[PDB]
Amino acid sequence: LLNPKAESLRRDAALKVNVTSAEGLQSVLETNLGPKGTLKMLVDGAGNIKLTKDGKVLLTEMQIQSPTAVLIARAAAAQDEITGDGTTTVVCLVGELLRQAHRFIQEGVHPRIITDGFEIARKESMKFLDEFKISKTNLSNDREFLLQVARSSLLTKVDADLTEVLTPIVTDAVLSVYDAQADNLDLHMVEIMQMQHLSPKDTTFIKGLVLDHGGRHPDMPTRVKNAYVLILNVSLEYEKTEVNSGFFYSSADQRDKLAASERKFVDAKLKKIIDLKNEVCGMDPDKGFVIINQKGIDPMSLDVFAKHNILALRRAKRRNMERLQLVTGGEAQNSVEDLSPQILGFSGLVYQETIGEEKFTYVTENTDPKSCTILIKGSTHYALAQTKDAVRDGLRAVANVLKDKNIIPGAGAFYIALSRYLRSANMNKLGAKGKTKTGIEAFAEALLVIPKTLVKNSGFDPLDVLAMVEDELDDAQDSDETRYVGVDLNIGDSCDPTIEGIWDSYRVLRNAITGATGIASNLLLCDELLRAGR
Amino acid sequence: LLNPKAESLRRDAALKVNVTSAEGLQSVLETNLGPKGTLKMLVDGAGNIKLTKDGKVLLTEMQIQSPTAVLIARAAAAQDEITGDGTTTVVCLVGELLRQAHRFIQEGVHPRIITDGFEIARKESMKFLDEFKISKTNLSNDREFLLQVARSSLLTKVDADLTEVLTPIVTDAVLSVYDAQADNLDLHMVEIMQMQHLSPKDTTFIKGLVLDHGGRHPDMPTRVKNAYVLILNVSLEYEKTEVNSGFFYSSADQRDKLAASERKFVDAKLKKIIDLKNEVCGMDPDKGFVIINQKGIDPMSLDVFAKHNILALRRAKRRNMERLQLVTGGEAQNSVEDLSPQILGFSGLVYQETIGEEKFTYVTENTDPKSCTILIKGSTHYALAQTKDAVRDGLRAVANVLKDKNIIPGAGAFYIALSRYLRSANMNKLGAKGKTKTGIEAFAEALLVIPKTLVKNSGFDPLDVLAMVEDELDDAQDSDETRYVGVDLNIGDSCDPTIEGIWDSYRVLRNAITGATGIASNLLLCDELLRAGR
Amino acid sequence: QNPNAGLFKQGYNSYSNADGQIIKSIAAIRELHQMCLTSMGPCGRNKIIVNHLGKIIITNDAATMLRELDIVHPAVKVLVMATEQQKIDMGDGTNLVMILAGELLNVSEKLISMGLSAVEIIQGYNMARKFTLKELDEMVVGEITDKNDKNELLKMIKPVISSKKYGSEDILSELVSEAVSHVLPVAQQAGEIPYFNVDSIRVVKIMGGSLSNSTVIKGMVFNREPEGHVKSLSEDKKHKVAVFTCPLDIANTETKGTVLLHNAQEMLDFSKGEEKQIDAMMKEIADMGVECIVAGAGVGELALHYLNRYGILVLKVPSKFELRRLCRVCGATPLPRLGAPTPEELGLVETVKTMEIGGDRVTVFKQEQGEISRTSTIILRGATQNNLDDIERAIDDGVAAVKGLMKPSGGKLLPGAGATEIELISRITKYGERTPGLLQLAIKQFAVAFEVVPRTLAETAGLDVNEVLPNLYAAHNVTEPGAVKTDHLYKGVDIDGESDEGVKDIREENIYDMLATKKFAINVATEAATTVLSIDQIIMAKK
Repeated sequence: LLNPKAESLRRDAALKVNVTSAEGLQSVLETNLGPKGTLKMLVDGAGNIKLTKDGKVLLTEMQIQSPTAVLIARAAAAQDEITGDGTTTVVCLVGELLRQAHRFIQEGVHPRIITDGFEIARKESMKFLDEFKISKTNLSNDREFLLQVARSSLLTKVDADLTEVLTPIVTDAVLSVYDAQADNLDLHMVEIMQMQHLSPKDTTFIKGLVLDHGGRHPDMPTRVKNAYVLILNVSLEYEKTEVNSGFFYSSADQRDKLAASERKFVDAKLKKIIDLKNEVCGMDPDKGFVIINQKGIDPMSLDVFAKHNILALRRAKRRNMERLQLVTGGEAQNSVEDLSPQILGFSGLVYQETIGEEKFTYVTENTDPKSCTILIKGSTHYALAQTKDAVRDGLRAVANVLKDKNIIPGAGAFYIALSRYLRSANMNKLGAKGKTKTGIEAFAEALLVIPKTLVKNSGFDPLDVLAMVEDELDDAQDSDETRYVGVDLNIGDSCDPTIEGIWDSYRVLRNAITGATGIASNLLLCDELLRAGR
Repeated sequence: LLNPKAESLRRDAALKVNVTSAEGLQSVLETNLGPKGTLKMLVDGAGNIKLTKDGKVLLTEMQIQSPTAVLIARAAAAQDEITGDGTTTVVCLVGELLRQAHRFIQEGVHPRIITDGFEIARKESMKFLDEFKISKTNLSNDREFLLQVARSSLLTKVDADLTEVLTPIVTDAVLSVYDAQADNLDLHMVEIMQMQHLSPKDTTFIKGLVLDHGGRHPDMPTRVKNAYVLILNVSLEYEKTEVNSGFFYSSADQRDKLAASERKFVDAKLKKIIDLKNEVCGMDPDKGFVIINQKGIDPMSLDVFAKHNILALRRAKRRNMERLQLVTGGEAQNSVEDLSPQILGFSGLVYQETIGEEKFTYVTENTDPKSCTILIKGSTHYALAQTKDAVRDGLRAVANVLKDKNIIPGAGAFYIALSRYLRSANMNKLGAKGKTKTGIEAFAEALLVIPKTLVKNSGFDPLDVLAMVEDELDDAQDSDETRYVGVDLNIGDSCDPTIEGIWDSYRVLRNAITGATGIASNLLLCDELLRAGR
Repeated sequence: QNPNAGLFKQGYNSYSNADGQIIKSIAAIRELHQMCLTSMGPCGRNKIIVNHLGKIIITNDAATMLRELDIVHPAVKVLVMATEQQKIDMGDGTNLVMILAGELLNVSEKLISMGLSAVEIIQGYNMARKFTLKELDEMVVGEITDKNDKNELLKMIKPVISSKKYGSEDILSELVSEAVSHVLPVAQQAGEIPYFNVDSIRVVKIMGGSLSNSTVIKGMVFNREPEGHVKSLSEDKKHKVAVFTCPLDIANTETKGTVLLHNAQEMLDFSKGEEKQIDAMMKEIADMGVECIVAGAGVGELALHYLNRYGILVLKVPSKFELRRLCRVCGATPLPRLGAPTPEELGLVETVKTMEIGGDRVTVFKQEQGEISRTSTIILRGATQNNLDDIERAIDDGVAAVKGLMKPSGGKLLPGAGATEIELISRITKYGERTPGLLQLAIKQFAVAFEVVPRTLAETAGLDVNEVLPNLYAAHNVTEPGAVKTDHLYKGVDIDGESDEGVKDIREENIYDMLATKKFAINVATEAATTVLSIDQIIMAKK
């Protein structure tokens, strides 16, 4: 049963390849899990080395011919768009679930019964999912609990020293953008900017917006406190005639007169701008005037604006002009003829942080900015790439906490309890089927991979901690009270995940159990592999 | 770390090879396990064919290069020296116990906890062994139950058609040599002799002793209802003078005179033998006289003995002459001069079965023979070897029932119950250790190999038949009573092993659990495999 | 670099059941099965066997072939020893047990590829074998009354000669049945004493002539010459014969008696001594009334000369096996010594003469209606010694076939030439539908396995296989107004030699096989077929 230029793997031989295909992808990603995970290198082929612990960036940068890992990577990409966290968690659940299933495949169990046992246990897992979850209050004074959610998304990908740096940055970034009510939150209002020349531990949060081009003149004020803002669209630099012409000077001084006469049209608008500062808080302290003007400005106007102590910006990004319009409040002024003091906005202290090569102007201390900025600092591109992965996944982690009022404790508390749940429930219930008991038991034993590999990457004996946690759960059930138990990676014993502050999102775990079950199910449904047309 | 001519397997890969080598022997010998198993054939290279399902008889005839299977072959050798049956069962228990431990070895569990968990489970197995065992009455009227023990022994080594033939033969063989009033029995009293040129279904039981050399003369009696037996050491054939002499005859008639004068010494003893028949019960009906005489008999005496209708045997084995002292009771007569009617013994029907190539003499129907004979018939050599292996294993299996008053129900009743017991006991007890739970659970799951193998050779679904037994055990446990459950290989459902008549010896299962645990533990205790001179 | 799994034993070769050895074992047996497919039947083929001693022979019988072939492979050795099991207890069925057990394995492969367990395959044949052996008891048509008539022997011997030597069937039937009737005594209602020994019929063959010149005589026939000057005895009945174990020469002393020579005077006395003593010994022996001396040992020169003057026929028989059968005829007994021919030790024979057979003269031993003989001899004549030797093998199997008629229900018969085969197939399918369970798959394949015998006879005869098969089915499948299907069960596989069409009735040519041979062949072949399926692995090791 063959034709030329074809390959076929049939009669359970495809199952041994597909399960091994999952064991190969699992062992690679088994190294990095939780805060004890590992760092990997990704070569794009252009010579740029990128170090990241995020499974989202890993699966996209690597090319795998194995079709089993392709479906895992494609399904994890859907999980990365929905959950945004726990990419490795999904892979570890799929691989181990196929390993426990492959042992029953060698026993002669049909894969449909194995997949049916996973779907029945998944429906019972969703019932325990709603029972085990903890309902968190909607109060926005919960920052203490947000400090626990932050450490969950931070400690994983960082040395834990950048955690204390990024903890006040991420937590203040979400609550500043989020108004107090139930409405929504916008992650686009938080800008992510990267800079060099300074250590990553000095990364700071920017309440306002950050920009590159500053006022160029030695005498311009560096620090201006509580100044009015002007958004100006008109070019203050030298202009030329729209039609071809020339300047013919009879005398040497006439050459400067013709140049001053052409700039007089721009100088006429320049006089109307400086009269606005003389009209409003010219000599008044704690008040100033700033020119964010979008188009270019010649050095002659920069010298005039410096004598007035006016900060003058030129060649500003078009997107930032609309963003600074909402942050500062001042409307965009196309023509100076319509310039009025009521159009001017208001901002707080504007101070230029000037390194050797570059100058940084800060818009911060705004009345109603409604836009934040996270400025990522690093000496090399390694710290800039690793921090950007922690910021993007850190903001989306807290974002799912305000959108979903339900939260679940982490540290394997959900996986160990549910595995013990299906073990004791299926024996008491016995309402599924006799042959389904294999699929249910394999699914319950496969979910132990996360708490086993989490402490395995920590170095502690997994058999010891899983025994102490199981004994503590049995002692908790004998005392007849609710006790949440989780693994402690630093000490190696058990602990309380609610006290330790380790929490897992509800939407992440809801799509992880349902997603990993659907991934491994479709892989067991493949009896034969076929390669044709090649 | 090496010197010339050395090979060493050091790390955990060494133990993986020893287990895998033991897993290879398991797959070979699991096919012949149970009455539904397969019959293996052996060839010594010289053209000898041997058909046996016994584990040791196979292992002793095969040469194994694998060092792990050699220890199993040495362990199976000690099982036959003690139990005599179940050598294949021990192999299936050792291999699967290593496979179930291999899963935990890959988890990083040290083999000491694995071996210590087997010893703790072995002690609990012995505690369950005393509670699960059944005490059988010493009464010898239990033949109805012995018919069930015979089937348990026979159905394994035969097609089940020879079972109905060998069941009355083996059962009558043990009880006939079994002494009354709870004494012991001697299996040496039952003689096993093979013959050719008849079908194996014609195998019959011989209550007395059978002799090879029969009386040669056409007028010898076919059957004698009752006869007086004479055991004689005196030669009845032509002899020579004790001192050197010669016969010089002038005529042919003188030569007959010298020949008759020399035979006259034998004829004088011949007249005392034939007159002794008329001396005691000569004219009495249902009386006869038989000559088993050891030394040769000339055809001249055979013609005289034929006229008297006396069966004359010659050239008898010296060992068989001593057996007739116990079977018949007649004393050995060294000299005819001292011959007396008190020396002769009494026997029942003696009939010579005449086959063209072979003549048979039956000493049967004796007052106190105290020796049996099993005559095995077959056309070929392998038909005699397979039946002889079933008789030797059948006589010892029934002998262990009378010697050991304790009995255990078969059909996996001890294996399935102990596997379910140890799993539920360790959870309620919890008196071993937390890490020992792996070794205890691995042993309980390793006890399922026998009931899964019996249905594997039968072809039935092992998962379906096991769930039906677990449902019956759970229903019997909830009903609060004692119900022994076993797997029915013919129908495929469960069965009561007490009603179906499938019984296993107590000594077989006592040394099997202890023997398989000690050997499998010693294999796990191996740290390094050293090879010298290879 | 590439490892190897499955072999841990001493670098040997052992096929696991997962590798499909049972399918491979059947394939190896299928090579031997095709050898017997061209053997069975009168249209079968002959195979030339070149011995390692430089002797070229040709024979139809496969049991002789298996003895000339060196059998090693274990799956083949089972049927070879099963063929020897067919060779004992009967003289026919050598090609029956080989083809039958070979096809039982052929149809077993279709069940193995289906996934049916080999144990469930063996269990299916064991249940179907008991259904067949029980039905064959009711499928019997006639039964031999053991009348021992010549015409009754022609009915049994005629089909036995077929499938071995064809065209000589009717000619050899009158020759074999005549010699058997001479050994068979006249008795009825006596089953206690067995009779009809195979060695009681001797077969001698001389080159020349044809089968038309072959005759049947009552007595033993010896190829040795009449050493004495008397070629033949008279026509007077009851001549006395003395069988001597001691050679004919001067008698010796039972103690020592070693001849020694010292001086030439003793040598002259040794010649005259042996001259007077032998003349005195041969005299007194001939004076006892014995006219024929059969010497089992050598005969001296002077001892032969003196018996020629007394008219004593001297015939030497060095073979002790022929002297034993000579005692059952003449009645004489061998004497270990010489010089005392006791008349009670002497026998009687009517005619001892020398006849020319095929151009060579041989001295025979015979009788006419007196001093009854338990041993007969068939004298065969033919031009080709090769084919004439194969005639002797067909007669010996015909004598063993008559030995198949005895007390253990041997007289029962069944129609042959595929007549019983096709009928038995429809009767087993009747058992298949009535027996519920998975056995239906094994029972039906058990009946299909019996289609090899009728297809074999049609294939070797040049007939069209596609045409003969439905003619066999349509003949045994009829619609009758009742439970018993009546007139004609006699439709067989027709071996024509003629032109036109169809099958024939067994009653026409009276060609059938006895029930004793067919019932024993099926039981052994099925047990041998279920035996091969019992071995899923073989292991060879150093003894």
